[PDB]
Amino acid sequence: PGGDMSEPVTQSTLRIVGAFWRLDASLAFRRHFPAINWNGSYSLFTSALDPWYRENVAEDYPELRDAISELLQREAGLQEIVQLVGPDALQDAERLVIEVGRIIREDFLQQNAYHEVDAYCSMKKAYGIMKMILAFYKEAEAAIKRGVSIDEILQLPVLERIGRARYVSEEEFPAYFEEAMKEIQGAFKALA
Amino acid sequence: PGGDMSEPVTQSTLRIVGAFWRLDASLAFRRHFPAINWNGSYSLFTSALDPWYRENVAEDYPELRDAISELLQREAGLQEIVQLVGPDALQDAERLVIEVGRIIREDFLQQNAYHEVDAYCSMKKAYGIMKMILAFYKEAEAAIKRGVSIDEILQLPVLERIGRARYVSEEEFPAYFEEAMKEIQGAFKALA
Amino acid sequence: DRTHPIPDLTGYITEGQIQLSRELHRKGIYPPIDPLPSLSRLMNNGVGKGKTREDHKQVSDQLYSAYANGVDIRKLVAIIGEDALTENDRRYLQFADAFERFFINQGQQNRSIEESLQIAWALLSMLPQGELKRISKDHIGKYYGQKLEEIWGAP
Amino acid sequence: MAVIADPETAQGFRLAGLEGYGASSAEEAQSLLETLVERGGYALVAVDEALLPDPERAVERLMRGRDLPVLLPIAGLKEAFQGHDVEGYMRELVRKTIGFDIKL
Amino acid sequence: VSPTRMNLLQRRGQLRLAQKGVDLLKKKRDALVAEFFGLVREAMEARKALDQAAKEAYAALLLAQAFDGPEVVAGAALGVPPLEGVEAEVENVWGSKVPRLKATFPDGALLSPVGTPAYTLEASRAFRRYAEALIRVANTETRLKKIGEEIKKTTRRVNALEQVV
Repeated sequence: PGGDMSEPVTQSTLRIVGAFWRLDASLAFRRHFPAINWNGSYSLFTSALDPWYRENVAEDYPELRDAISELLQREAGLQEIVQLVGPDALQDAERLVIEVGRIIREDFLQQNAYHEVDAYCSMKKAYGIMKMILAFYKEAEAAIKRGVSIDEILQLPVLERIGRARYVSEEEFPAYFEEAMKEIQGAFKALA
Repeated sequence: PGGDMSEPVTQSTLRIVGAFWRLDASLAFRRHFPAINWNGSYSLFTSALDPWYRENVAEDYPELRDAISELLQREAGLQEIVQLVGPDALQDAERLVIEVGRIIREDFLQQNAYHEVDAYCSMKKAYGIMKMILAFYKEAEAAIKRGVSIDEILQLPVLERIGRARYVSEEEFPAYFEEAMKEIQGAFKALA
Repeated sequence: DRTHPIPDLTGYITEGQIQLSRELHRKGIYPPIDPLPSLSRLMNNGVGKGKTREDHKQVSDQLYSAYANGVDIRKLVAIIGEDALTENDRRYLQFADAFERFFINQGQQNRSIEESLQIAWALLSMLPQGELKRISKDHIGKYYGQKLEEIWGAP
Repeated sequence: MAVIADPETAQGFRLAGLEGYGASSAEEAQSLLETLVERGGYALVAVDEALLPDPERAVERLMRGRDLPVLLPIAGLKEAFQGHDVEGYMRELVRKTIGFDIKL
Repeated sequence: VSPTRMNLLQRRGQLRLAQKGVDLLKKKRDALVAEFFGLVREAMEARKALDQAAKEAYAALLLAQAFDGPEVVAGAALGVPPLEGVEAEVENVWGSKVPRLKATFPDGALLSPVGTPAYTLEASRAFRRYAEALIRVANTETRLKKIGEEIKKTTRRVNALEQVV
């Protein structure tokens, strides 16, 4: 009642279930679904399911998931300073981390339940999306070490491809992923 | 629990007690003992005890106590500037106040409980130490008024005699006090 | 919440606590024990010269102070940039990062007290010789100077 | 570019290639500053310190919209031949910046 | 706001975040003051150098107008084209940007005027050195002003937080 998570039923449930998916009202207000509070959720089955992920999805899937979680944690940590001194007071690396967190939130975690294609997403599609995001982050930080302005990176056209990769059908994704990876490599390595 | 002073037991206790000696962990962290915070502590028995102090200690004891308290208050009032710009950026009077407060803290308030002779202090020894400190402060202010440098004052040898006062035996104290009082007036006037 | 009745009474009866940090756990560090809010009220009795080693307490408090300083500096480096820091600030930042990476994140290893002290001294060797204000010169002379080759001996 | 000082100093500044100007009171100095900033006074515009104690007083109108001009006080011909206490000027700057005296 | 346990926890978290931000801003102010002191020292040194250059330039001037006639030095002044062109490069000061001034240089003696007497020649060279010191003084003054502005902003922010929020 009232969204109070200290209500005794919620506390009783919290001590029994192995996974917890807490929802957020602020995300629902922004119409950002599934509106799952990343900070307030957890899961206790991650370690036991690693061999299955290695065998059936990809050999380095846990590493990518850990990298994504670490990036989200760092972005959440930097948000405390962002809400204090504003986004423009940060350095280039912190701004890059914030932008990568925004990209992850808007293009990977988000999902349209009423879309004919985005409603269902297999494990391999998500693996490809997160691999693309990680590769882009690595290239962007490498370029940042080379003195390239952060504003130049944010206008790179591959961001639109990454954002639209979510709507690609399960059949066209295997070639779309290769083309997007080649484009990401070209936009930085060939340009430099 | 938690050290909050708004807890009802503390509020009820502070309305009927006559004294409050606020022990502080910060003072003990910097190896200052017996670590009673003089900013938070207070007492309500001074007015009733003043005639006894006049009768059994000295006629001027309340004046010396008030002078010491006022010097400590003034030293505590300058803590912002000495923290922002550092001690060396102050004037001569401010540096003199800071050093007098430091001498007070290190030679009068501080006490070693495990020391053989410093464990217990009578009223006479405390009165003598306070009088010596006040006399040295007056002489230092006069020297500052006569254009003497603060560094020269901070290197006088009578400061060692003042510092070792609290380690002097109770029966042998009066001779030490007389010699130190003579040296305090000798060190400033003779050097000119 | 540390003001909840259960942890409040438990801390009001017991003699300290060990605090687990969600940030360390999310950063892939195990066991995610946070030294800054952790506390033991009987440690001074359990260490000394006839037990553990004579440098235990000084090393522990120096590590606490250095880690606190490095963590505090890591917050300011976000806004003021790395180049605006002095050399000591950069040394503290690197020490804090290496401390979190090697000391706390031990995985499933079974480190004896001597191994933990050796790792602590290796981490402290990153700091300048005169920066170890909380340790007597004898222990510094006896143990300072070791390089980081300990955690790599147990992957 | 242009320096406003006594006419004797203005001759030297014209000798140096700078657009020196002669002035002896605040009114014509302010008029020259206004006509320089209106016509596009480029960057540095030196003004004799004994003439205008603070040149920015005439720049407050235009300081908001532009950042190119840089104005600093300086001694004139006769003023520089006598001792100049720039340390008091620095003390005043520090006192305005922080709010406390910093040196003794 | 609605009084509930979750709201109370959120408010306590906000209070802790505000305290941490206050301490961080205090550290930033300390660092800015530390830089400000060195800027003040270098500005004092630059001002002293500029004063010395101005005095020697005026000394070189006093010979020009005395031994050579006023018309000679006037023609020498009129002969040289006026110096124009100041490069206002940007300089980063803790995020803030300050203009750094350096002017074009016509090589000096290559642009010599009809004013041949040596007493006139020395004054122009001394004036160019004086202006070279002047531009450095202007640069250090601008940097000091930017540092002071940042210090004022940080102090106002710290006071506003710790006295209002």
